[PDB]
Amino acid sequence: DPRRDTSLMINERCNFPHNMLSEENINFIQDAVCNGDLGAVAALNSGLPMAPYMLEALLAVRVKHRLTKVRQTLEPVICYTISVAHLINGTRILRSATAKHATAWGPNDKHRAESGLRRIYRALNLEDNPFDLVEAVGDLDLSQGAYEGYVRHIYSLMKSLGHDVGHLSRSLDYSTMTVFNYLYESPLFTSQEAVTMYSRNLAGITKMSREPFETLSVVHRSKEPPEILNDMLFLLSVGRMIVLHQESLRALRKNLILTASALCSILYTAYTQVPETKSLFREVAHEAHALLSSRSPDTPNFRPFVACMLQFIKQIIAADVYTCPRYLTNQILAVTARMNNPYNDQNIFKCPRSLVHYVGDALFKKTMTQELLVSCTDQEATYQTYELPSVSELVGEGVAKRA
Amino acid sequence: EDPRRDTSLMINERCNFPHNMLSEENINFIQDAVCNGDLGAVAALNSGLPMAPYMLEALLAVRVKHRLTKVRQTLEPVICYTISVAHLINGTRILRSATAKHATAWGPNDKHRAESGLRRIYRALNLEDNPFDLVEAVGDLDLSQGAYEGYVRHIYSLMKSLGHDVGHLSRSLDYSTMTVFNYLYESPLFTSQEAVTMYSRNLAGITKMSREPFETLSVVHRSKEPPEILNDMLFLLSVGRMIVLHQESLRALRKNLILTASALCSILYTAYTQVPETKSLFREVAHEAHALLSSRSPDTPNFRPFVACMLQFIKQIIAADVYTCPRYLTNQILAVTNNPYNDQNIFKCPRSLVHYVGDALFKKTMTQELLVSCTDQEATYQTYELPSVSELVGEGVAKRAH
Repeated sequence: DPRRDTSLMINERCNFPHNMLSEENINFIQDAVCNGDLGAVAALNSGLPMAPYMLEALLAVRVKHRLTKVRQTLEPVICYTISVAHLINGTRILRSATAKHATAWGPNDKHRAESGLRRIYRALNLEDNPFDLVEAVGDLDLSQGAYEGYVRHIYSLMKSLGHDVGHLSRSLDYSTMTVFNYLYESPLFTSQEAVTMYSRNLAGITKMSREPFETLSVVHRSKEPPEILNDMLFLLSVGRMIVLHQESLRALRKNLILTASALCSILYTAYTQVPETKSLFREVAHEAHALLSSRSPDTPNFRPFVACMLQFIKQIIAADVYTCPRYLTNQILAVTARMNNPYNDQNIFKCPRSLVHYVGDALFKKTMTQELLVSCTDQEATYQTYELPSVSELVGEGVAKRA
Repeated sequence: EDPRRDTSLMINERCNFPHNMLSEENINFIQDAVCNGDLGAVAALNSGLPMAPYMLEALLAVRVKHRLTKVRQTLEPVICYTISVAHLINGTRILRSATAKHATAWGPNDKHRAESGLRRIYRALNLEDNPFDLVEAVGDLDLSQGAYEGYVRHIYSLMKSLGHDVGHLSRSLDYSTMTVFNYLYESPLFTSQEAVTMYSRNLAGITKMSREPFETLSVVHRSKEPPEILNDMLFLLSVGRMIVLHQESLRALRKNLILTASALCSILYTAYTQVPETKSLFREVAHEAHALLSSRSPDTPNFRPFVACMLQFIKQIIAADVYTCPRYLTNQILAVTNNPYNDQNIFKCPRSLVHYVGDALFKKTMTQELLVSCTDQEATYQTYELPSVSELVGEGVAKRAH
């Protein structure tokens, strides 16, 4: 069973979701990425639940040396594309996990837990309603406060029954619980059986197993405290992971929408170097603006922006020029502050073959700015924003040069 | 075995950092932080291997080890800036040495040997030209790109007029080794592999700081014959062109580094806000970025203090055990307006609050261009200032007190 064991699954598409990319674009990305990095792409593509800042920190994907010239534009495009695959797949994970969590226990399984818990409260002379805890375990509308309360409640019952939670947990290795889920934080399960079974549930979440969650009270048909209390710790701790997963994916969606504006901006610099890509760059811009201004209550759909970015970057690759957005922007800035003109350099600028429809007022316009640290005190660093409207003239001048 | 002139990669005890740039603790911090598979590329880029600044930028693909994943998006730009400064310092030294080797490749007697062999060529061709002018020009750096291409073409036509089919000869030669140590050199068509071999050792010796003078065929074989002298002239001319381009590259690199210090300071500000007890170290980083951009002095910019400050700062960021993701953080701050400073993987609360958290927060206004509309002819961006993180950071401080 590859979907619940400790194995790393990778399908035919490098774990890209189906119906997000063309076969060609899937092949393009696989061929462009360093071979040593393909496993990390497949893992991040999988939707492995994680915070958005962990995704960003783990996204250290290199292109092959032969793509060095476009590395500063192609790597951001690919990293965005992976983040989109992560979001699409992770959304399927979240929905599937939510269903598994809500249906792990049917009426008869809730009754078995609640009966066993009645037995516990009685033996301990406790006034608590066993129905309450069994309902909470099924409840995703649960504060971080109540969660840790219920967990602490379960720990006491365990200790009161003579279970050395401490000793038992210090002898167990929980590392397996988070191999496929970076948002999950494991309670102190008190048996290796439990750890092993719940680790298979967590693996199955990420690897899209179709089986329901295994729980010990169901598997053994047992009302006994060891089975039902660990089971409740599992179900509560999955509910908390799910709440955090939902919030991570919302924050990832917002990041991708904002980053869409930033990527369009650095892809503009590359468009100015290869102005025959105008119609391709226009689509990159319209799809970025569509994401940022979308009104749909529907989720944002990043597939058209990604497709546009990749069809653009393939023509940039064909131009055989160095795309260095920061360098180019810094050179434009230096020149403007008045050979310096980067567009006079063949390694930078690829002159279009017909000029009427590509440069001059036919140049797609985006305002270029750069901010600079212009004063510093012991309390503030002042930045000044510089506008570089001069781009069209410099490009004009590099066209002229080639004549 | 002459390592300074063959095709071997020299790497000193400092990963090719120049001396008197970085403390020893900082050199060791960087060697230990970088993925081992990338140390070779760090040493090669540190060496100053002549290249255009855009080539340095495209090649700066340097990964930190996995144990530093949390700070990767701040530490890597810092390491990459530091390598680019090593590259400027060392390449500035290469340029000065290459300039001296080019200006002195031929002494008086060697100039006489070439002018004599050249007068023979001119006599046998019934040409009026002064052999002195061409020999003077191969030792002159004050040549337009125009006069250069013209002297090459003159040599090329002497070669055909002597029966030398320049095309047949040069097409089958291997010029690979000419550029292994110099990405600015643009080879002429040489006439023999013997020429290419010796000229490749000259170019190797430039980047690897051989103290030998250039080898030329006319000098080594004490020959006046046209192959020797005409191939030598092509070489001295073409290395003269590389030096001119190399000086232009270092000027452009110096200016990128000064402007980029302003971007690095903006990246590192996001991390200061996550770890506000770093205020006095961050303030130094910013003061040093400001000095670089605002210095009136004539003497060259000196990046060593900015680097040391960035490195001292990032060490404290590593210690705080938080994820530094400047674009994520800025997007989240832009989005509000969930608070990233409430997340303990993001924000490290200081112990003394009066000196760090509220109005004691060092201020840098965060500014962001945003795409707001587009047409078939444009993508409209407008610029927006972000609220102060003071209230957001403040909010994070409350949440960790109760």
